[PDB]
Amino acid sequence: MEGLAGYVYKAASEGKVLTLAALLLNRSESDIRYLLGYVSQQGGQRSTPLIIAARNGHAKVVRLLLEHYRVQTQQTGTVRFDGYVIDGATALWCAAGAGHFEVVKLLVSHGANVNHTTVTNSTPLRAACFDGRLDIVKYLVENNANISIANKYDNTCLMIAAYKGHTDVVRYLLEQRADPNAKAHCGATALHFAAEAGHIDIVKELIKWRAAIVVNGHGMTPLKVAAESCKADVVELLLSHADCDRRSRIEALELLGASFANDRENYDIIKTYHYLYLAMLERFQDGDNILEKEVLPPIHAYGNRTECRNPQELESIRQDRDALHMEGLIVRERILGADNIDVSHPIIYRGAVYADNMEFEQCIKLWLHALHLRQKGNRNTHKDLLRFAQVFSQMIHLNETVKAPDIECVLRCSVLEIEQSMNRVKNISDADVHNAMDNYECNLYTFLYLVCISTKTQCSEEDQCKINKQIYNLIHLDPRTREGFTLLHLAVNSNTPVDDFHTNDVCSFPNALVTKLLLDCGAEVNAVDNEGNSALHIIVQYNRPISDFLTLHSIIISLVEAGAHTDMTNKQNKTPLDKSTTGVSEILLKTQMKMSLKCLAARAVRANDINYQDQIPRTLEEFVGFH
Amino acid sequence: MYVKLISSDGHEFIVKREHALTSGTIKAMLSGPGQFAENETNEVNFREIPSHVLSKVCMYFTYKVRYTNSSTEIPEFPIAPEIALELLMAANFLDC
Amino acid sequence: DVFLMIRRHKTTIFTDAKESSTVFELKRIVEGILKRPPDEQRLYKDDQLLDDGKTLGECGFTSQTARPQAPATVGLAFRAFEALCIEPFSSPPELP
Amino acid sequence: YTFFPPKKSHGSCAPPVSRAG
Amino acid sequence: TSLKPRVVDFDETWNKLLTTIKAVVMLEYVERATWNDRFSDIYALCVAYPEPLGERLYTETKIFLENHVRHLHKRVLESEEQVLVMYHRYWEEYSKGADYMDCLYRYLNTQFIKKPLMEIGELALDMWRKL
Repeated sequence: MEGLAGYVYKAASEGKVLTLAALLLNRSESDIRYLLGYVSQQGGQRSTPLIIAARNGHAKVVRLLLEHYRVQTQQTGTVRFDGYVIDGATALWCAAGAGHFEVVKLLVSHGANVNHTTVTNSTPLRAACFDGRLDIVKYLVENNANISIANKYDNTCLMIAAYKGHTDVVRYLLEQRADPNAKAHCGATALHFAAEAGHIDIVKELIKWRAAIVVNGHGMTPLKVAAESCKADVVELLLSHADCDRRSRIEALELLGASFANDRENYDIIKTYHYLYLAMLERFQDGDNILEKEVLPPIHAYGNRTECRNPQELESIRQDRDALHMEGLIVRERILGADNIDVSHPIIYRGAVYADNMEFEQCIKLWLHALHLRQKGNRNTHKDLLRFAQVFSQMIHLNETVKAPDIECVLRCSVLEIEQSMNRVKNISDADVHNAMDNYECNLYTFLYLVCISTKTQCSEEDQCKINKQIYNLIHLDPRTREGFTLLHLAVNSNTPVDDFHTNDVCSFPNALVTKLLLDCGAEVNAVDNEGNSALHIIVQYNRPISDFLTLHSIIISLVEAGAHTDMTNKQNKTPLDKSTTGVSEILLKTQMKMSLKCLAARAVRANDINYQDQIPRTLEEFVGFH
Repeated sequence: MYVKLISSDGHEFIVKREHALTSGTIKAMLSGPGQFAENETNEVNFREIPSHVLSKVCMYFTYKVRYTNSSTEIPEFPIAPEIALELLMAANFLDC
Repeated sequence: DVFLMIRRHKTTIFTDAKESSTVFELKRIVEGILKRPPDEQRLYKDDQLLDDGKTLGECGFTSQTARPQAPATVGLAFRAFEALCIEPFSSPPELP
Repeated sequence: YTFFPPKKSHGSCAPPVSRAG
Repeated sequence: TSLKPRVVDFDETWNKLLTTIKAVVMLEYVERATWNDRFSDIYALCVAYPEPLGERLYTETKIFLENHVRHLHKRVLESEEQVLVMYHRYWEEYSKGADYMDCLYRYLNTQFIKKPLMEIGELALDMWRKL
């Protein structure tokens, strides 16, 4: 019967309404309830035929299902919108978000739930606001749609409409007597969303409706966000609000210059110099009652500059690009603070620009400052540590020395972030457990890249001791990936993913240096994964025994010398010699096998399947366990 | 040069001293007080292990002395099913 | 490289010998390790007296015959030559 | 690829911007 | 019996072990049969069901070594004039006793201490250092 359901779903999705009616013709009531109620999966999309018919705009199919077959409008399922799939969307929601006005009218006129709540609390009105269809918004609100219904994160239709470029939708919402002071979960009161994308007309409309200015959660005014996003025109409009005072004007102009100093889309150093000059002149306008800048002490990351407390020194750095970049970064740090989310991005961008200009030391200083600031705020830095590994790899591939204190600092930060990643993974059950586990594995890979790069750099005894202390700290928490891989195993395994960028040149796995360092730092060499393979079991499965034979020989010597059993068995009860799959590895391991009577006895007991429980020492019960 | 091993069931075993120094516990037993430095017997009284396991461990001692690292076509060691699960305890006690 | 397991009552001696070598020095080494006069030794190969002049490798057991895993069970007898009364090792307990 | 950080959108993804927010 | 893990009384075994190791440390002539039977008893103690007594044996022998070193410390303290010669003699006796204890306690050294804690010979030397 499910084949008929698939036929019905395909006919409804493909627009063949006549074939759909022919298939649904002369059927019983239970048959048509099952056919129209079946939720088939065309991949990851769980949807009834009515939902997909409303999604793709088949208004004839919707009309046939509603007027004649009396199908319900409250069917729910998962839909593929913007590439990703989220549950909780009705057919009315799909018709609203896909711009199908005729299907919206057909569903509403037949009694669809206009105020249906998604699992993310997304109303079809919010869907039409996101799509920007003003006519659909008018029809929905005129059919008793509640504007005040926000999402899970308290993002109303007004907030997203302000964020989006559809000024007609937000202007209609505010003309319909909406809430001007709509607080969000993050504290953005519907003015930051408009003054983040540079929509001057939407900000004008809200100021006409007197949306009022209030500090958000991050300690920023909407003017502050407008200055951060380099959008100068909304900064001007917010300065012309007639209730701003002077100090806000100086700090807003300075922040605008700082944002223009380092950004991807907006990068014009002449704008930075002119805006900072205007800020300094406005600051030193009264002559008396001079508003001297309070300056944070100089930070080694941005060189050693101490801002520009005078217009003369600001003039002196007019022609120097990097001095102006450092000045913009410093004033941005002073204004937005060290705890702001957006303060880190220009630092990383300036570091990347320095890296492209083959200036690595200042790049490392800037990125270390950015990593410290982001770790103080306790956010995801796996991409950042990957960037550190990539730039270290490019330095090594270019035969440029890497500073040992920087390696120690980034390694300690990676260890700490792996610890909080473990805490997050333990805390998060199933909300974003896939993303959390992917971050965990990525962090482990980045740490191994950093260790491999540290092996290729000569370091002082103190710095080498600190690096080894950090590696020791990471081992004594025993990180594990999805398939039980201990941190030793990933350095052992050839299947460890390597980033496609310059990290292929330097960090190639397996790497004997990494294994020697990890065993010297106290790695548990007898640790086994979920599948039961030890480090030795993985290393004998290496498929390139001769191209890097020195690497294989050194790692097998290190593994045997650490104390790994050359006789233990995985979950499938296979000797590493039996899993050698290579004559070279078999010869090497037989050369390094140190046979003992205990090993032979335990192997014979396991092969004979004698009941060993409660007849042997408990410590030897483990020995029977792996032998 | 020759060391003497006595099983719990009265049975004696005599093997080369070099052969019996491959087990750590027997090396400790020979050392310490009561070494009996007559250089001919150095008898040790295993009060627990039976005769057959002592015979098997003497065979193992000779087997490991002969094939410590040579003859890569290493012969397999014939552990009987009945003597297993008791030779494992003996090997653990001798730390072979 | 032939391997022997000389047995006499409760006493068992493990000894390595060469392929072509008479039992004269074999009797002398078992004299040296047994602290008894050498005139009493008379070894038996499966309830059969062996020729003293014949080398032990040519006496019936070879290197392939007497593996170090389980060597030959050549008995030992002393002068009253007494009849061999070698005590077999206790059988292992039967597995359940 | 290079070194260019794709975090300018991440600084703006902290606001609830999505099909639902 | 055999090497099967059997429930053994800790008090009597620890008493006989205490007597023989206070004989060994003081270099009293101990019998070879008693020596090998004491390897047997040591193996029984570290294995016996339902719970291994390795922690109990290690703690008890640490207590024994501590009070023996305390006794030697009092003995050399009361000998004010000949403190050097008495200390040398007791040092030779205790060094030999510590080596022989490392030999006797090999099962703890290879099965429980290394499987943190610290070895019996190292424990004897550390107790000698501290007291």
